[PDB]
Amino acid sequence: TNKITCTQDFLHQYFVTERVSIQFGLNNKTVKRINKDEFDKAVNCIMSWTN
Amino acid sequence: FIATANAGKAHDADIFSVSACNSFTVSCSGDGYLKVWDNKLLDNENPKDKSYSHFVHKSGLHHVDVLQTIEFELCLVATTSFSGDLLFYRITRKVIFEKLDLLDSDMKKHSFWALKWGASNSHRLVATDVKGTTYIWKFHPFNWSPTLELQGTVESPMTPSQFATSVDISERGLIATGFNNGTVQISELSTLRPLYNFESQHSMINNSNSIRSVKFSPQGSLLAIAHDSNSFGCITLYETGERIGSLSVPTGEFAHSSWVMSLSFNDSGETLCSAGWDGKLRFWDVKTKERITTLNMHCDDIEIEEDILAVDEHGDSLAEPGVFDVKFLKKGWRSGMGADLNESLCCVCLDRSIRWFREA
Amino acid sequence: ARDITFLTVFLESTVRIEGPEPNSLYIPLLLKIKLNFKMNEEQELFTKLREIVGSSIRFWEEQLFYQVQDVSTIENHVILSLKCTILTDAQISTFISKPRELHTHAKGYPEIYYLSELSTTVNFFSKEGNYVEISHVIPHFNEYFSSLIVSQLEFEYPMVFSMISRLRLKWQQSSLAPISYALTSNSVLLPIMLNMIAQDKSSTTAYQILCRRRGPPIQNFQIFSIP
Amino acid sequence: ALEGLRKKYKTRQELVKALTPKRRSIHLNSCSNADVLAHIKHFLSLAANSLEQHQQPISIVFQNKKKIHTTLDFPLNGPHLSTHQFKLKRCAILLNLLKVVMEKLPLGKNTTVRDIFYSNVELFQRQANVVQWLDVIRFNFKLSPRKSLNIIPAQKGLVYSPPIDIYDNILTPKMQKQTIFSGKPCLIPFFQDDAVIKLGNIVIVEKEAVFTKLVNNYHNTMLITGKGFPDFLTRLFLKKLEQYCSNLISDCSIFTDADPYGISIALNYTHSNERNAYICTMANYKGIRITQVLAQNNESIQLLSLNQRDYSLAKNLIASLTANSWDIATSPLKNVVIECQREIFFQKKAEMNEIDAGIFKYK
DNA sequence: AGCAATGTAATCGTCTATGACGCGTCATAGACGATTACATTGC
Ligand SMILES: [Mg+2]
Repeated sequence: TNKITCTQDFLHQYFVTERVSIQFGLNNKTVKRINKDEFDKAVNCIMSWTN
Repeated sequence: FIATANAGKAHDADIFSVSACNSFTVSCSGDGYLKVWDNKLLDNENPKDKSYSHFVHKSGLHHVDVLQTIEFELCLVATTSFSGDLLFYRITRKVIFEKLDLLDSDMKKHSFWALKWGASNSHRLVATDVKGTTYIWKFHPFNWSPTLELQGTVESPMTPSQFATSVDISERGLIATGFNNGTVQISELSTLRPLYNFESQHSMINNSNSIRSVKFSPQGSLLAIAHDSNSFGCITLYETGERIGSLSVPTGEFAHSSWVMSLSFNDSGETLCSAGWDGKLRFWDVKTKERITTLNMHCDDIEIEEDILAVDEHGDSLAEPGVFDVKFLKKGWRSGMGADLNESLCCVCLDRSIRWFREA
Repeated sequence: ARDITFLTVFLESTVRIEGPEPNSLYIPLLLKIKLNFKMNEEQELFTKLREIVGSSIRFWEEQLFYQVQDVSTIENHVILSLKCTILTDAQISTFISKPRELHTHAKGYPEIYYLSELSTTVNFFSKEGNYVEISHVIPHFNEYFSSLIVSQLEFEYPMVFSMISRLRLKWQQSSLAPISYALTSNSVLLPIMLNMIAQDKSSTTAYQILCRRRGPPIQNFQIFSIP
Repeated sequence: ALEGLRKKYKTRQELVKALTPKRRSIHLNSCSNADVLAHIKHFLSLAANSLEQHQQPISIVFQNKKKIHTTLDFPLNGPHLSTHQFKLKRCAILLNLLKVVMEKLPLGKNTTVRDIFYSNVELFQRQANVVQWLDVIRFNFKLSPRKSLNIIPAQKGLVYSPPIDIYDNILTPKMQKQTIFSGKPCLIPFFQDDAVIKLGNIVIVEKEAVFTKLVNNYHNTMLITGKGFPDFLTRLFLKKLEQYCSNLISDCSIFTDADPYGISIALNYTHSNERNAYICTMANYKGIRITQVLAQNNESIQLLSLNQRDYSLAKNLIASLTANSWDIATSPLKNVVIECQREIFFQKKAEMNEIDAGIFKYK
């Protein structure tokens, strides 16, 4: 498969600690995971902003 | 002198130390046996009767101190067994040995070697460990609920962390912490800062040069210090730090022909007691620095014939025994003829005999 | 020259293997990280992005036990030269190639497919447009690579991009020879035992996340930092 | 790949089961030479079959000596990382030792541990590794350490008897008897405890350097010795002497310098802890003590000062020697305890290299 | 040089503090102490 799942998304479904991600350092919860159709509509809105 | 009461085969291991506070002649020994020899003994009877023993520790006891005050009749005994701990005891009267552990539980983590109590004239004590730190406590009896609070963190000047052998307290504020190789540090009571720390001047050629004992003189200006030169013992005084000479027998200059093991200053600073492993005692005038007299030590001097210990366990003849310690009992402490006006002496020889002596 | 392209995953706010056609373990060259930049740029932009690219060098060198050779712009491209250190040419020859000839009759053998540069590039869009705002594009850049390494590109290429596999082999590569030399005694188990160290899924960092995690620090995993 | 597979297997439970590969556990544990060789040969073969054909991770499992499950596997099945996990070298050492033992077993001649270590130095490294793994293997098969698996210690203790006939049964199954010569400073090569010794004032010397002065002087004291810490064969030899020819000898004595190490050596000679097979309670302690060097320093020894480690060892040797024993005054360890008590408080050791005089002679 | 001793670090079990869920209770995880292995000392 070639889905390419985000690291962020991986923790939240399964066993979370929110502390172990500190030393592991995978934590950066700003960009967030973007769904494919919602990704398309979002990039369309971003492009439409530029004009 | 006059040979007053003694006791042979008192203990069975090695009897290492002795102390006294008028009523008592407390003496710890090898196999953890505090055997307080009640001092006020009349007639001629040997002090065993008054020997109120109490098993303390299986490891083994080297040192012992005791402080009697005049309040309440508080009187404690402090021993520092070979295993590294502070065994205290409430001695109150047939005396009962009631152990009050007035220390904490997080501090019993290193081996304390020697200690000295400083009377309130505010009771204190200092007990240096085998790492080098010169620990200082503070006593607060109050209703029986003592608490011993730690204040001392006097680190080891001489490097690295060597054997802190000797301990003392000045009348005013000074603490001489003799080390395994010279460097008798002088510190202050309430500043925790090491003052002038000297060394044994005659330190030529790599050899053993230890500090068997340091003892201040009454008023608090003299700093007589014993040490060990190779296989010979000497004495070196100071003022509380300048070298002012060395006691020596008439003939290098040595006080004894062997190791000088323990010292003691009298009530007002006129005499010194040099306890040597050679087998005798030499008394010195502090001001003039000559020897007053010589006191031979013999095994047969024990009054009871069955208590004589002239042959060791292995089989040789230790006729002349070593003296692990000698102590002074102040004016009027003993009981007998001329006890009030005369100062008294006490010694603990290596042949397991504790012998008292009267001034004459 | 097999080519694999991952599905376009872009979150905002193509591995090339130069081996024959085929159960097989992959190893790097002797490998490049080479991403193109555009705003649907080499001018100005690229010049600091290059340095931000160099900011990953720690992760590339301290963590993955790699070694850089050059970072020189190729027109509109950043070269991140990477040569293998754990598996040198001598090591690959000794392990998988030399015993691949003597013991032909033995089955269960792995075919080497060398891995070459992978370039999965996505041009992110920002409201600023002409000018560029920084100090958040740093987590923005870290997120994609951190997700790519942990999740997909490590369950089927363990030997070429994994974190806790390469280190495990380096811990156990020195003693890998006597074990085979004392079991079947010639050399035959040695071109496979390297294809079994890489073929376990318990060594992936995904497993290491969900375990009891007894040893407190490891695998800092923070890459492409600010210059 | 976790991408596109997480939907099949849910939650942290059973996902570790999925990611963990199944381990084909192999029991090294669970006996004559043929019986011992059968298990060893089957073990290596069945371990190799899994790697060669099924590509299944092996897991060497065994129960070591108790002070118990322990596992060494390949390829580090372990979760996360543990700095200790640099241990596949120990597994390789175990496998190589098994191979070497199985190869040298049918030859029928015992080979020393030092020879085995010298044969392959790169992987074994320190001989302590081989020594420990040999004991682990012996205990794991329930093989008695006394009945060696054709592997013997390299031999240490020398003697200076002025005969000492040794008899033994030699395997290959056959029994043969031999006689070994003595009479000059040399070594007695080997004899099992099942084998017994005969004989045709014993002075133990632990330093072995002062030994090679008293051998020169000799001012008829058969002079059995060892080295710093005694080898197994030396204590075996002393026990065999006391067990078969005790009558002829009289007053055997140890002689160690008065450091904590010297008294520890004398103790290890005379008295051992809970596990004891051979202890030689015969021996008497008349070593050169603290009160045998200071009381002679007037008509000379260098002397020394206590080190931090020496004091710690001597204090630890005081906690033990008397923990259960009720009284110091009457006890078989009275002399050692009191001597260490004196040495702790005197603060000075007394090494013996120059005091060598007629102390060794009884009277 | 075969056979010891110990100090230290790493790991494992247990206790308690905090957060979450249906003011009390349960689960989880972080920190502390105990146990053991390895090697750096040493004749
Ligand atoms: Mg020595």
